[PDB]
Amino acid sequence: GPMRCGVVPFHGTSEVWMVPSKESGWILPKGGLDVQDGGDWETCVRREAREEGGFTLGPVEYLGTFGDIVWYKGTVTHKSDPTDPEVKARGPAKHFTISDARGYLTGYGKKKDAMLEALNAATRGS
Repeated sequence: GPMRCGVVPFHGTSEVWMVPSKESGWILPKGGLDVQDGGDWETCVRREAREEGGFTLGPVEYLGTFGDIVWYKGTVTHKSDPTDPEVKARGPAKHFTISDARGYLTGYGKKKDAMLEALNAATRGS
């Protein structure tokens, strides 16, 4: 089964938080399961958001499994500076309009296609 999770972390109603990529761009938080998660997807999602962005989230919703990563969305209810020195060295998270965020996830192939699919699932109309 999938061994990684990720999150679409919203800033208010209309923007999405992103964290710096390794090519001077922007990505969504995602990562592998940790033993502390106990195999629980929601726990992994919340831990990833906390570790990569300093994000605390409200209720989360499952979006789907894209690129062998389990994706949720949630709205950020608290933001703090990340404590991991390696995360801090990448630099501050930022929030962007949904359109800008979609652009920042577009065209990167396997590096971000699942992130893009998660963003689109999170913002799909009904």
